[PDB]
Amino acid sequence: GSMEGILDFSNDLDIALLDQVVSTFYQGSGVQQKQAQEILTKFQDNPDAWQKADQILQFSTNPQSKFIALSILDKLITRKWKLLPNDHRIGIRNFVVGMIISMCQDDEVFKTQKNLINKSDLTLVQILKQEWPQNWPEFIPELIGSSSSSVNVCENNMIVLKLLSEEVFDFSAEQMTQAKALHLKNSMSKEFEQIFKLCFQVLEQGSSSSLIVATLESLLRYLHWIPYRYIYETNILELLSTKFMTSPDTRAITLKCLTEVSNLKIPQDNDLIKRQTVLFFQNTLQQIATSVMPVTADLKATYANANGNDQSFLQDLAMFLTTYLARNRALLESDESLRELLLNAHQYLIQLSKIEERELFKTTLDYWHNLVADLFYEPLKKHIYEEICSQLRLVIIENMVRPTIQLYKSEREVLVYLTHLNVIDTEEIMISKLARQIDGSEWSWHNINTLSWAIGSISGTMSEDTEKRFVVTVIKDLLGLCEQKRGKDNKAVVASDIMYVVGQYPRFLKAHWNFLRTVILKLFEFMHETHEGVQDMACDTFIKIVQKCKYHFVIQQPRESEPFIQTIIRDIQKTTADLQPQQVHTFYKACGIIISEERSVAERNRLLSDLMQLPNMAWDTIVEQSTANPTLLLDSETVKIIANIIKTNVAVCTSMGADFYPQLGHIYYNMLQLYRAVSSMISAQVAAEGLIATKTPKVRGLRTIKKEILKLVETYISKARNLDDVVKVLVEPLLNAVLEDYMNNVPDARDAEVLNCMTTVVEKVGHMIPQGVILILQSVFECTLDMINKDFTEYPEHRVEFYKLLKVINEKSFAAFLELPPAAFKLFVDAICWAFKHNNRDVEVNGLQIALDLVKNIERMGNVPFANEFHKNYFFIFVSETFFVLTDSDHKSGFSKQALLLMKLISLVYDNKISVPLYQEAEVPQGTSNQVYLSQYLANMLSNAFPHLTSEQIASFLSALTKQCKDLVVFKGTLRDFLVQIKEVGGDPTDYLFAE
Amino acid sequence: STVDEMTKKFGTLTIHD
Amino acid sequence: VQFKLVLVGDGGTGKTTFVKRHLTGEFEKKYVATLGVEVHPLVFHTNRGPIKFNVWDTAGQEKFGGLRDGYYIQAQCAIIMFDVTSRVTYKNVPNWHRDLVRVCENIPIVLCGNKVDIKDRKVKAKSIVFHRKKNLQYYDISAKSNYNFEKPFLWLARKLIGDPNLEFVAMPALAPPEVDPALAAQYEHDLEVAQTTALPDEDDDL
Amino acid sequence: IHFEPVVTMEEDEEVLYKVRAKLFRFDADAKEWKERGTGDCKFLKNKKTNKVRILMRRDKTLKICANHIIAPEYTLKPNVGSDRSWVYACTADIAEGEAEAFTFAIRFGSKENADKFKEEFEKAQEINKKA
Ligand SMILES: Nc1nc2c(ncn2[C@@H]2O[C@H](COP(=O)(O)OP(=O)(O)NP(=O)(O)O)[C@@H](O)[C@H]2O)c(=O)[nH]1
Ligand SMILES: [Cl-]
Ligand SMILES: [Mg+2]
Repeated sequence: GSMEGILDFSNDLDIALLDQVVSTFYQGSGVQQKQAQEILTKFQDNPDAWQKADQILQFSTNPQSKFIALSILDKLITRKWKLLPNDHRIGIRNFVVGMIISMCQDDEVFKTQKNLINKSDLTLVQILKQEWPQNWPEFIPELIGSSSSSVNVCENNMIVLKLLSEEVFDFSAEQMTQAKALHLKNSMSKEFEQIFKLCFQVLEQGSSSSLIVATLESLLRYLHWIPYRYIYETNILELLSTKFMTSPDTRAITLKCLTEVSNLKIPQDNDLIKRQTVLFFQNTLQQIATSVMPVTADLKATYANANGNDQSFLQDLAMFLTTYLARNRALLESDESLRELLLNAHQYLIQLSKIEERELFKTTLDYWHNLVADLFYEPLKKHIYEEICSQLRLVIIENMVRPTIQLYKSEREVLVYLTHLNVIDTEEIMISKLARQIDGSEWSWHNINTLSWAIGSISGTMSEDTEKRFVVTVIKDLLGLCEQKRGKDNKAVVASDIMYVVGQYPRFLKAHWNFLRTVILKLFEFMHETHEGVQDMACDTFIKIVQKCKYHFVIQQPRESEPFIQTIIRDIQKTTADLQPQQVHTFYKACGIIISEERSVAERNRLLSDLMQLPNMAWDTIVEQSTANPTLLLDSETVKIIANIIKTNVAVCTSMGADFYPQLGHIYYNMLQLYRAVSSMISAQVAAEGLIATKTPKVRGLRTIKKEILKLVETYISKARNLDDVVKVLVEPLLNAVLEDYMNNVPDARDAEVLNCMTTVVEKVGHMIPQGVILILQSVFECTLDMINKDFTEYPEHRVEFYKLLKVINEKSFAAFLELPPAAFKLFVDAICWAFKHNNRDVEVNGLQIALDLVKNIERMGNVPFANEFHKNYFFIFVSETFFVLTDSDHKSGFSKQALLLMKLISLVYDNKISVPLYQEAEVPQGTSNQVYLSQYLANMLSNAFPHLTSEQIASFLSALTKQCKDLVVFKGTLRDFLVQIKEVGGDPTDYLFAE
Repeated sequence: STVDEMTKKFGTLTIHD
Repeated sequence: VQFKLVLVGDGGTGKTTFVKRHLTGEFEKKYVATLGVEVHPLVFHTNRGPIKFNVWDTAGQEKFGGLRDGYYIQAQCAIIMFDVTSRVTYKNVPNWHRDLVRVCENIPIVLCGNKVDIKDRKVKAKSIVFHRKKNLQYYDISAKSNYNFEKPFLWLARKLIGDPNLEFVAMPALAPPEVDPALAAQYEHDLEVAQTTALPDEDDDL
Repeated sequence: IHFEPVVTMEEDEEVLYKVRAKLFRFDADAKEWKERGTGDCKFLKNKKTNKVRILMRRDKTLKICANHIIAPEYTLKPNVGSDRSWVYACTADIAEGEAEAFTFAIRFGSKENADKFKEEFEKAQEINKKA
């Protein structure tokens, strides 16, 4: 279109045209906006646009155009400043400084173009980072001087200094080299005495609110690093905690400053310092009570109303109080005259903790945890806080969340502490709360759920006798509450809360068998209830109680004729008749927990056989039927039956582990034959219908059978104790059933769960089956690698499981890679490096660990032909491939492990652990050390990959890096320094002497 | 006996009017 | 009544997917990096009337950054996004916040930890505290499962309108029209393809 | 004595059927299905005309992702990858304003709910045939 004219640099820049593009972008819409956007990005990215920046800044009337001009200048200053002729550098500085002065002198511009002035201030700071103080020693003196001639200039100078402090102390770690950061930190520290004087004078004298606020904003940044004497040996704390807490325009920033003061490095000896720390807290709290709101105010209501900046203020007040009191409350706990202050501050926190705001509640709760833990352990403290703690009990009980998971655990911990501190008070609050559920004054589904969670959360805190009375009272009252209510909906809610509380008090259940049996039988009744959620609740409570009370199901209880587990198995068909499949499996898993408590082998195996009677009979039947007619496996009903049988076995094996072997032996051979039959059917369907067959319900049901078979074998082998049987009985039939099927299926039909199953086998018994591991590699390695080496996205599960398998083979049976033919071992190396390049952490991490373990495996072989050829063939491949991901800015998540691998590789040469020349006889003179050749290779590699670096930069980087290859922390710092320098031109090569 | 009273009551727990 | 919203965060955190979900209801599974910025109007119906967000969906990858902080000018609200399965994206939250509030000095800002649907979470809930001192609202979200996906806009709407009781409400449902034998074969063709293209995510609950 | 005290467009329809579902639209130029919304799918019978439509809204935002007459010409057909979904052509849906034509797929939590939807869908087609 027409707007593209600004991209033609042969002609002069038409500013009026620039603004039509800029206005169209910022104020336009639709297609026009999108076009101007692409034009502006192209204009901005022109490496010569900076030359046209002073034109835009001088003659444009559009603030956005001048902003973009400064962004263009920013790119130049931060990346290519040092390549410029010195004249341009002086010129650029001059017309940035001059522009800032002019904008500050025009009051209309100063107040209406804040964004543009702030951008100019940051651009100035970028120049200071390049030039100051070595080429600009008068900046700070001249800044302080200019401040006196104009309130506007003085206010803006506070903005510049704020940004300078941020760039030097807050955001330098990853953006500057260590040496440059230290240089600028020292320079600011050298001249801060003058800076502080100006800042204090402004605060003590100034009357312009905007100037005061800017000065306080800069002070907030200083408090991150300045020595404490500037705060405690001046009168600044008085000003902050009194004057500036009264006016709302300075209140927010002042409170943030005082929060950071509460974190300064302060001597713990001086009693006058402690007095000053007490004093500014006293002053702040007094100003809050007189100028903002009294202690009694309803902060919950104020926050909910959301007037003005009330929400941010209450957030900041919570941060101030919690920060100060976590560090300094002991200062207030001994002196009688400070007791009211201590308790008023905690009362504000009580009121803040009633606010309905999740993230703010977590902030106050973190503090309460700190307090009640100290009251639990510290002598002679808990009595000070009795009234605070009593209120807190109610707050936490009334805001209990659903057992969100982290928040519940935090709430439980505080409430447990609070219960120990006063068990009587806790119990009375909870019983009262329950009364107000029964009398209806506070009744609701939410309120009864919350109270039940709180009651259940303190299990274990009371004596068993007190707990007995308490549990009986709560359950009686809850039982009456359920009878009282009408409608399934209300009764279901209460009945579920009853079961929740019961399941939280296993000590009670263990001591009262007759009650425990009644509970279980009631849960079995609820398993026939169709009301939404009841059956899930009944099964979840059942397995939860079993996990804790299993012993009382496996013994024969007094007055009973058999262990209750027998009774459960006798009626299992009736009990579960109405459950969905997932719920039946939970039931069987719970039975397996109990059965594994029986350590009589013959009794345990008998219980196991009886539990599995129904699935085993269903299994025997459709092993006969399925065999006589493989068509059945196309019947969705038979497929679903089979999958649920296997899922039942998985559930029981999950809880019984090693004890499951007799049941596995009952089905194992017929199960693997089924795996083959299913496999043939899947292949036949894909052949008859195409790859789309894998999406059909029929094939998905068939593949579920295969996946559950693999999961069952996985589950048992991962828990097996007799590994001789795993090797002699299980592995060979397994590999024969799964490996060829995987290799010879088309990619879209290969189950990634095969790889996962093989990983478990290798992990558990890999050391005992070296020929089996070779067979695994032969069947899955090349064909899986070909699935995943064309892009980083296809076959995501195979990708992850593939490198998990290679990793465990490399750990447990490294000899299998030694048997690979040279061509396949080369693919192995390619596969490892390919993993480096993934952004997917589930692949990149394993790729780097395999590489590290492989180098270690090679090193362990000593001076032998395979190790020597490995270094000759692959050492520099790994060095260069690791360097590539380290420096390409697209794998920052792997930096730590990339650095470790690189340091290991370099240390091999540094320690002469490689016995052959890494070079060829013709490359370098005879006798050249691998050390020298490594440095030459790396120097040449970096020169071609980063041609804008000087030879001196590269040599100094490599000298430091190799010297530091036994010091990972320092090694990583030098790598980070290199990553900074490659982003710019003219980096200082002495930076790499920082550690030395 | 207080546990036995409560247990008897628990045995009649029900969710339908 | 329209408000400019700037959406920032590391590349790959789900910013574009999140907006797309709100615009069309779809979940885009492919990662196609945003180049510079994409602007999309987004309207919500509330008990205070419609509210329109002009969403500036910016690029998180540095090599595609475009005008970078130039996009933030005159923004009235913002969402900072990171990925709870990638620690580096949370480590960079202070950097995005820094660049944002230097241009937009007092706007409501939501911090969003996306991808909570993924089991292997890497940025733990207890580690996420940056919003506290910066007065940002925080939400766990998932553009995939839609967990909390409306909360960022609901909170911003309440701040921008100044009404803490604002609620999303059901847009009016106009009566639909009623119902060309010349296109009976053109639609049966598009239908034959549609039937033979498997629906995605067949294991999801819906 | 007298004390003065302190000072959607679905309302006129009947709900024949309601079910949670996920709605898809087919993008024929990308050859892939795209989700349009998840929420309650309702068959709404107008009390004045006795005509039935499908009205579906997304959870939380409550934005309309389907609004069209259950025309008696439409035909539900299965999708190759699902036993709990139906594919059918729609020639006038006004969820996003201007009446467009779509190839929709709607999926349910179970084959059972999908079969019920089919039943109700065809019953509603009969309702609309008479009116
Ligand atoms: N599992 C999961 N994946 C998600 C979620 N949100 C987005 N993704 C995926 O993350 C990848 C990147 O999504 P995208 O929206 O492009 O991220 P972006 O922040 O816009 N990247 P850029 O800054 O380069 O434009 C996509 O593959 C997307 O499907 C989520 O909530 N859960
Ligand atoms: Cl036990
Ligand atoms: Mg994007």
